[PDB]
Amino acid sequence: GGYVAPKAVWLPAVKAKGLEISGTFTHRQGHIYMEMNFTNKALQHMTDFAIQFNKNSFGVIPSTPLAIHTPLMPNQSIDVSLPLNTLGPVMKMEPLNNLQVAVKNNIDVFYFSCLIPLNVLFVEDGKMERQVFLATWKDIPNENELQFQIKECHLNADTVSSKLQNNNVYTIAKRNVEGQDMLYQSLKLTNGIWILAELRIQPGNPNYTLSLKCRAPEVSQYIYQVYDSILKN
Amino acid sequence: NNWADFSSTWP
Repeated sequence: GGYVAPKAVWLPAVKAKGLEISGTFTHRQGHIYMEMNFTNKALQHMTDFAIQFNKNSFGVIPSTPLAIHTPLMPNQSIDVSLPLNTLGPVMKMEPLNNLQVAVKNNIDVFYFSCLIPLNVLFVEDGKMERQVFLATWKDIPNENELQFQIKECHLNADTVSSKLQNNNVYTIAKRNVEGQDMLYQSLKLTNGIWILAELRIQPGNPNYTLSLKCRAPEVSQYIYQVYDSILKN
Repeated sequence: NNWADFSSTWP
């Protein structure tokens, strides 16, 4: 599969009268899940669990209600796997990948925010055709090209192209010019937006240069960030 | 900030 961040407290217990929630996001067999854990660090049982996502850039929405049809007892801890889809109300957020969430129990409604790792939103179908890559790279306005440095990374081209493909970032073509390795790479997000990349590897220096061309280039920062976490874990 | 619903009747 792709890279999955270890979960992280999203809702501290002290901010929700003992209800602690922690989570991550996954993309497995082309379906997106919010992978949660609820722990009851409160004095009494918790019931009537429910979830709502607010309006967000990628129009992310759960596919079912929260399936925890159970009383959550003190010091009890459970893993919930909430399926998601991107058919819901869209609205460009700041930061672009911030999701506002509200969880309800018998006690109250609690609000929290978390950042969707953009790689879970990369679709299985992001491998551009080479001539189409060529022409599209030529096509995107040239001020829509952005340059990034992948720091202290020591993996070779094969390993980089391998890791990256596990996350639906495709390696279209490979060019070795001047002992510097060059990888051409497309990815497609869930809202259709393409990201084309040229990644540049050179023995000697443990810093990779990442050239991203996207039609909405405000995305590209978040794409690099994801390149960085992928190639570092 | 109160964007969420959760109403006990809802049909």
